[PDB]
Amino acid sequence: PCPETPQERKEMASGVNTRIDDLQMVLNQTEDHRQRVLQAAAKNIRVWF
Amino acid sequence: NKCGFQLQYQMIFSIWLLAFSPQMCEHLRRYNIIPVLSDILQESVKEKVTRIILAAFRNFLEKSTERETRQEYALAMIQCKVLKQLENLEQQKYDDEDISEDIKFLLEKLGESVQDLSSFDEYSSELKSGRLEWSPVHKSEKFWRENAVRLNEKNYELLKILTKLLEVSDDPQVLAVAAHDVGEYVRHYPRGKRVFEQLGGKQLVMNHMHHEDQQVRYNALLAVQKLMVHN
Repeated sequence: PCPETPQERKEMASGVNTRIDDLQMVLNQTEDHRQRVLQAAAKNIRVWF
Repeated sequence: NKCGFQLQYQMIFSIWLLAFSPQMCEHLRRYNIIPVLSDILQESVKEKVTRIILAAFRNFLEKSTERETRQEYALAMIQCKVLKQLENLEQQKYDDEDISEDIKFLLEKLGESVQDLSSFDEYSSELKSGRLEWSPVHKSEKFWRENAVRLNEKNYELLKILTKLLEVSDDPQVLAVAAHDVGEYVRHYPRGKRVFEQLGGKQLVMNHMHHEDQQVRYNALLAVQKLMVHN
């Protein structure tokens, strides 16, 4: 979609910018979580096998 | 004291005999035998020990004087995680029909008690009393799937209570339970994403994501991912 008035444009642009930043933070956190759990797995994967 | 196999069998038999009388079963609850009994059952593999423990569980769950005591025993077993052990034993095959019958009865009673706990009234009472301690309802897939809408009851009173807990509570277990509940609500009812955003739960969950306790942090990350899954 797209805005129909400049007020709507500003509002939705600010909203999408904030949501983008939030999604970037969540992406980084989830990637860090994946890295940590995979490191823990690799620490003992051979012994598990 | 972790005595020998014969001593363990004799003690288990004594407990099973004592459990026959309903009054003794009700009175013994103070000792909380179920945890040690389940630990012994998991650790040991003797067929005699397993049969004695299963028979003791059947006696405890059948001779209980009151449904309240029966529910307490079932909850103790579920928290001790005897359901998985019973399922594994049932998957395993034995000879005597007594063991199979005891396993089936114990599994049926445990499942019925799990459903009773998963009843939405239990969740409402736990939220009212601040009993966010990873109860079976907090993870029951059917409960969240078929009762997430009820979370909006009392003009979103349940959601307001969850938000207040997530904001004020400092107990890591309580915070993690609240975050997991919020994530479950979001996952089971997408329409509630707007309600959560209006309540501000998104900001609180994001803040708790970087909380000191890793146990709370994991639940917060899961809830945040669930909330941000879809626009």
